[PDB]
Amino acid sequence: SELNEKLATAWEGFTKGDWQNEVNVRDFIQKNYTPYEGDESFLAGATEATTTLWDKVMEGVKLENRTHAPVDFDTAVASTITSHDAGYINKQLEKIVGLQTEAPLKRALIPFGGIKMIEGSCKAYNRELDPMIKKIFTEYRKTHNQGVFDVYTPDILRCRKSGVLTGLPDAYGRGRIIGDYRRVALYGIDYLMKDKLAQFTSLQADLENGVNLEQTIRLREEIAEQHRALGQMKEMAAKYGYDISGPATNAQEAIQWTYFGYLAAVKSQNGAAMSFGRTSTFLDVYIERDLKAGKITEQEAQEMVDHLVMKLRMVRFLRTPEYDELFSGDPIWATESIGGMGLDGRTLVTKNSFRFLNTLYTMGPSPEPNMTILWSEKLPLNFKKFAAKVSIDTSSLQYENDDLMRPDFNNDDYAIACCVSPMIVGKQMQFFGARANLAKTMLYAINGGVDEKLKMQVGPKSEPIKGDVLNYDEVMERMDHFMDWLAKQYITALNIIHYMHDKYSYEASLMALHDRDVIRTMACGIAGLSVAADSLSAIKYAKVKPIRDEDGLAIDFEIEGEYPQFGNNDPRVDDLAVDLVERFMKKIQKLHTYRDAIPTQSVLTITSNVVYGKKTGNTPDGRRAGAPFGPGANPMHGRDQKGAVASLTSVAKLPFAYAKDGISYTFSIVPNALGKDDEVRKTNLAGLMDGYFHHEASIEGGQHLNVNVMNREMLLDAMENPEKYPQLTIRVSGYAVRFNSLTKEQQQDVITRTFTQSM
Amino acid sequence: SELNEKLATAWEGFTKGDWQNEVNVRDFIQKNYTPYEGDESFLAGATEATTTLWDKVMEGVKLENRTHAPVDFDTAVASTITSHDAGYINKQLEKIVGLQTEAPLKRALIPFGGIKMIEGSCKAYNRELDPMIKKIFTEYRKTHNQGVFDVYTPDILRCRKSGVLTGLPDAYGRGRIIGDYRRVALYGIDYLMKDKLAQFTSLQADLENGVNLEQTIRLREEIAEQHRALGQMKEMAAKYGYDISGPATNAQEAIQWTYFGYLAAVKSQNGAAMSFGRTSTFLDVYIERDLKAGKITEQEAQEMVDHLVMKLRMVRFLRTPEYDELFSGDPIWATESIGGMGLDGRTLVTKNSFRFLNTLYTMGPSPEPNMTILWSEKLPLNFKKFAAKVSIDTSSLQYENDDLMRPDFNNDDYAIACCVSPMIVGKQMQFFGARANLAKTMLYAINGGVDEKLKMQVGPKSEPIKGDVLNYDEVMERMDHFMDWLAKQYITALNIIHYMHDKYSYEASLMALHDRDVIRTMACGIAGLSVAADSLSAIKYAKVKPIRDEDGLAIDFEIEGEYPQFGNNDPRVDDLAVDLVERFMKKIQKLHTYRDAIPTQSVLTITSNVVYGKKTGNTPDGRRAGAPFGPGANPMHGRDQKGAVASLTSVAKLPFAYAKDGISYTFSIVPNALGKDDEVRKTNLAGLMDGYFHHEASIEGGQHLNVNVMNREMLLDAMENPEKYPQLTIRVSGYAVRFNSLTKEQQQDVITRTFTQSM
Ligand SMILES: CC(C)(COP(=O)(O)OP(=O)(O)OC[C@H]1O[C@@H](n2cnc3c(N)ncnc32)[C@H](O)[C@@H]1OP(=O)(O)O)[C@@H](O)C(=O)NCCC(=O)NCCS
Ligand SMILES: CC(C)(COP(=O)(O)OP(=O)(O)OC[C@H]1O[C@@H](n2cnc3c(N)ncnc32)[C@H](O)[C@@H]1OP(=O)(O)O)[C@@H](O)C(=O)NCCC(=O)NCCS
Ligand SMILES: OC[C@H](O)[C@@H](O)CO
Ligand SMILES: OC[C@H](O)[C@@H](O)CO
Ligand SMILES: OC[C@H](O)[C@@H](O)CO
Ligand SMILES: OC[C@H](O)[C@@H](O)CO
Ligand SMILES: [Mg+2]
Ligand SMILES: [Mg+2]
Ligand code: NA
Ligand code: NA
Ligand code: NA
Ligand code: NA
Ligand code: NA
Ligand code: NA
Ligand code: NA
Ligand code: NA
Ligand code: NA
Ligand code: NA
Ligand code: NA
Ligand code: NA
Ligand code: NA
Ligand code: NA
Repeated sequence: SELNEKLATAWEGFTKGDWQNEVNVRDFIQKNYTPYEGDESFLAGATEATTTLWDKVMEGVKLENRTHAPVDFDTAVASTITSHDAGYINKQLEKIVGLQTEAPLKRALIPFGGIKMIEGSCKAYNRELDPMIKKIFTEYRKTHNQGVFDVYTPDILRCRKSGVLTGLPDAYGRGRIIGDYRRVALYGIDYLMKDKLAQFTSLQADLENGVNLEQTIRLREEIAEQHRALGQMKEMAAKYGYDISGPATNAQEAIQWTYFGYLAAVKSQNGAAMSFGRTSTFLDVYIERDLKAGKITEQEAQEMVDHLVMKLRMVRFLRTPEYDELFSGDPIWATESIGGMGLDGRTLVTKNSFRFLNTLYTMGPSPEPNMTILWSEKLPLNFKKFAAKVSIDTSSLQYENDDLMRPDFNNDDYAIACCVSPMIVGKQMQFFGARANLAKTMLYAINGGVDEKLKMQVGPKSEPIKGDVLNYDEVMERMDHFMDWLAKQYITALNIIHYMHDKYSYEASLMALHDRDVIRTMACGIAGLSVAADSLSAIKYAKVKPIRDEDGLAIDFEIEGEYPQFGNNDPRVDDLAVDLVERFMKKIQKLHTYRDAIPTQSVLTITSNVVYGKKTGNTPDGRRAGAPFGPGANPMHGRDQKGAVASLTSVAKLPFAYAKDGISYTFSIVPNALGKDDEVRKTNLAGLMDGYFHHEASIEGGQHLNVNVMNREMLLDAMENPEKYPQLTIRVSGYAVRFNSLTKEQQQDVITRTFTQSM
Repeated sequence: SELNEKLATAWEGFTKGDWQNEVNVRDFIQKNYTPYEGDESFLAGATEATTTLWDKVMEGVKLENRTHAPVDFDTAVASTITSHDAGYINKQLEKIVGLQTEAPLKRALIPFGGIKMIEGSCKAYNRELDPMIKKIFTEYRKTHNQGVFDVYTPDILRCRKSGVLTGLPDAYGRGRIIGDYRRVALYGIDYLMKDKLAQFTSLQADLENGVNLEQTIRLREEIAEQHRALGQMKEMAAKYGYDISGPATNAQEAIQWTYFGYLAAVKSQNGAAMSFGRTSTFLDVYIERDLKAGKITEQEAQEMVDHLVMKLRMVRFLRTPEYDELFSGDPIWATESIGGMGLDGRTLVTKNSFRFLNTLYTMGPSPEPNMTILWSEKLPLNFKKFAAKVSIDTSSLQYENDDLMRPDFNNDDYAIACCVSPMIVGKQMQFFGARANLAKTMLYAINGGVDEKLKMQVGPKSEPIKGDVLNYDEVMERMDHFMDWLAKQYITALNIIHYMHDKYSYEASLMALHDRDVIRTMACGIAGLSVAADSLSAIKYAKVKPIRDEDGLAIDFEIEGEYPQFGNNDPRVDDLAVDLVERFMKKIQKLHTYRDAIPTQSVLTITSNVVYGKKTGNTPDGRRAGAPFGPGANPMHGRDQKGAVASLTSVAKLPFAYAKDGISYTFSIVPNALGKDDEVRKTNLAGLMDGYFHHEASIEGGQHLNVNVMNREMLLDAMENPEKYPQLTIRVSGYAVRFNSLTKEQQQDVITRTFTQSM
């Protein structure tokens, strides 16, 4: 109720409002950002410092890719916000500083999540774990991983082993949390700590009055931990020579302060996805002020952005080989949401929207940060074309439907976590649930719950379907039965996981940058959607004959006649896919969840398409045992054969209404199919996306689109001569990877996917 | 469903029943023990080994008493069930083995409960804490103490500071848990582990079905921890050369196995009271079998009992000087419940009941174990007289009302935790709550919530009582108001404490020896009952004039006229005390509690009578500022002046019905007042207790009685010449202490208490 000297100086010239009296970043942005409708002509190139710095770091990246292992990692230090000393690439050149450990790309040990995983990584990468670390996290501090395995059921373990429910967050950080790092820059740490003490105190009455007693005690302790984490953030920044007690006073500080908030997160937690948020336009407010004051030049502004983004290209976590199979390409998902439109109709695109995209030119293509364009048919044409140009040149961007999500939330300050999962910044988070194998679940329906590979009873004992010809109605009725069972086992596993993650690895530093009460969804994913839909289609429109072994188990199938396949705008099969999405959503919706997190669904797989595919036998659609499923909501490899419009249309039909956690689609088109020359390609790509994302009362539109503009021949050359493509980046599931960071098996998945040859 | 070879051999000759098919220790006792109605004539004396062993240990005890500090303690090892190597007094002589650390009386560090307390002890006793221990329990493993202080309210902190609610379990183990250690001997560890896996599995349906989701996950993890603790118990015993996977096969093993169960508890938890249970009669089953088989002699049987009891005299915990003021005399409360009657009318007194009492002769008087006689008017006269004789000779026993408690529980296998708090063994526990200052609460009523010493607003702001003469009705109405406030702050503090103790120091090894579902009570204690009652009496029957300072604060009082004081069988004041007990019980009964633990109350103080007394100013009864309150439910020092029958009658009036956690009374009578000679004293003491404990439909009877038979002159001699009384033991609050273990201030409290001079 009285802004001190620190706030005064930092906020000079800013338009006043609620944001000055309470934590309200959206209000600050709305009252202060400058919409930009111009083009990319104002952009500056890289400075010598930026190039010197990145070229050096790329040598570490090349090492990671050729060895498929970390450059280095700790074996005796438990990482915390303050554990490591300041680390640099070259202190004399960096404009934005901060590394997870004391050296670039050196990975930390984050033991609160589990000790067995660390032991696994040490063994896999030939390093010796310090016995003290093992002792502490086995006998003194229990871990998330052990808490989960102490409470799991034999049933869940069988599902994990058989490949029907595998890769859940029981052995790595859950992630899917985006603290509002912008708060550090806007308010400074002290202001945020005072606000947290007020939130803590606001719970005293309920505590004393016995209102939701356990929930109140839990939340009060969580807020105390958040407050403590904020204090540690100041100590961390001080190691780098910065005092962040007060708000950032200029562009360099706003960028640095925001990054420090994120740095505390990645020093303390190892969530699968550690997304950055929606920061580019927020940061433009500070950049614009300094530019107009003549304090910095445009090239200096681009340099600060380059150094921040460079640090986001350097986030690393020690993972096991098992994790590497589920989440390939050394992903981080430092996702940044760019542009979009405000509820008031103004565009939220700023010059900084262009500066972030420009990092793909100043420092070349890179898979991280995961730059995500919030697309609207109303975006400035200049921006639509520049983003299209950047996709054509680098294949490093993804696009999501702002015309769909902004109205769904009635909010213009939501960001994307990981790949396609939206959340209002600082007010919402997801309880990550990885994804379930829907394709194997169908086989279980046909085989009475017996696994086709292990020949073990995994699902409930049921009568296997008899006959020489499968009947759609019968198969679907049994499938519906096993989806009920799948939903219950899935939610039960997630209930245990998130109870334990809250208990043993509560993300204090990230939650410290959220409101007191955060909305939580229980995000359930489904893998193999197109395999399941196409399998039902073959059964329904063709004659599928089961090939059984001496036990009556259907281990293969023979199909007589053609059948419609997902991705060709044929309602006969597309309707089946839509139905599966709706059906599973309704089943998880009926189950009780931990902390009453609202169940949501995503059609997303990351590399579980390969992992589940390896553990799944021959399916009714004709897919061979061991073969990968499509990534996310994609049609199966090479089955979408009618062109871009047709496949984009099939995918857009999937209902975001029943998959609020997101629907991932990876679209790859050859340059000449997209257009005859550069200008036409930009226009055509922007046009294709406007059509795909088109939204009106009666048309939902697609939700997400990864865009690769490349010739398959070029990838083949890269597979043979990796040294020639050190920064080659490709979109693969709702995020990007450097092509060279993948294993050969994962590259084979990618190269055999659909390369669209026509509109 | 099929007893293996191990059970067969161990249970040969035992009468069969449910106990062989499920964990049911009571059933085993009922079907196998031998009631003993004879006298003490069969008792054997100490062996040379016993005397050699105890004489050596007493040198360590003398050292503890003269230095008022530990003989030694760990500074770099975090204690767990398996952390320490085997330790001995003299391995060649011990028949029952096991020590907490590697050396007799060396105290451990049990950090899960809090690190600041350990730092405090290191500083107080001039030892240096290993920096690694401090680091681990500050940054990696959060402690119970820090969890509590992170969630406390400013109000609770003010109450702690002012002395109205101080000494609660926020800085030491809560205790008040008695695992059924007899289970280890009866079933062996493997059987108990299989039973725990079955309990764990029985919760799967509720987990999957979303029934009380969080409670189910919590309990499943607790059972997993219990199972793990049982496994560790086997490793611990193996360090001593014993395989306890199977049930005990003879008397020595039954005693050893039972003790190992208890040893795991005191190696892993530092609860204020770590009581032993109700084991003497259970152990007699094994002793009797070996005696009849000619396997052991009576002297060998007494020797095994002596060595077990000797180990119970050696339990130690590292405490802070602050703890020492609240719980004086280096207490452990290794309470053992002896005798009693069964629901079927048979006495549960056995020859072993006599052997346990005999340890006070074989190894002399000792404050631990805290031997507690479950008294019944129907006990064999031979036992009544021997117990009376033991009290006359050693003042080391306490007595509790079996005719009251057995029918209340409708159970004959309940034990006493700490001093006077009953629980059905293996089925019930208490959430310890220490005690509240009822006397200071009365001053707050008179002073508008302002503390009479700190001159700070602690209670809610209220109008201080005006006038030159206090009026009972007005004072009582305000007091009732502040008791409401006291109850709410008290229960709120305990709710936080037990939520945090369950989270950060769950007593796995003790809970592993309980049924799946344990009944929990929230035990609230009240200190200063007689001060409050006498204050109301003075106000009601005399003329009490407040002496106020320049602020209107009543800092002293002048009383004109006599008034009845508690402890003289005068209903005018005794009724006031009864009312206060009922009144507070009804107020705590209305509040929500953590885990729905049933609120109960005890009139018990331990040394809080001295601590609260030091922090309480002059009271209306005439007590001077800083003076100690009476211990437990005792009349104030020297106010009970009408003889034993009169004071015993006043105390017996206090309603156990509203104080189910117990009512403590410390009775000290001079030898010649008790009787002219030994035989008459025994008869008279037994007679006094029969009268005090007399129970019928319309008469509840007293609940507890500490009995000291000594001349005050002897204590004065001991205060001057401590070297002359190395084993002198005295009952002081519901437990005993070696007189020399007390500080001078605590000795002054004891010596100025009432020494009854007549019947
Ligand atoms: C440090 C804290 C306890 C307040 O300290 P304070 O102003 O010095 O409080 P008090 O004056 O009441 O003293 C605390 C007492 O508890 C004792 N104590 C025991 N364990 C303790 C612990 N873990 N932390 C702090 N004090 C502790 C102190 O030594 C002191 O004893 P004393 O009165 O004999 O000297 C602070 O954690 C607090 O206010 N906690 C309440 C909950 C809270 O604010 N949580 C953070 C919300 S964002
Ligand atoms: C050890 C335990 C997991 C079962 O082990 P198991 O019979 O070998 O189980 P599975 O065959 O399903 O294998 C467990 C899998 O989880 C992995 N794992 C990851 N973290 C683990 C952890 N903390 N503990 C055990 N396994 C772990 C194992 O490496 C293995 O992976 P894999 O299939 O690729 O080899 C046991 O803790 C258990 O049954 N837990 C369920 C709950 C329970 O019984 N609690 C105790 C009740 S008293
Ligand atoms: O630890 C690095 C991973 O093993 C590699 O797959 C990253 O591309
Ligand atoms: O060894 C028992 C501990 O509680 C372990 O389970 C966690 O540290
Ligand atoms: O640590 C020992 C205690 O300080 C002493 O009071 C015991 O009598
Ligand atoms: O170890 C417990 C601490 O509070 C930790 O969570 C932050 O430093
Ligand atoms: Mg295993
Ligand atoms: Mg303090
Ligand atoms: Na390079
Ligand atoms: Na940290
Ligand atoms: Na809770
Ligand atoms: Na942490
Ligand atoms: Na729901
Ligand atoms: Na749609
Ligand atoms: Na088009
Ligand atoms: Na001695
Ligand atoms: Na232990
Ligand atoms: Na719970
Ligand atoms: Na423990
Ligand atoms: Na109640
Ligand atoms: Na009574
Ligand atoms: Na008598």
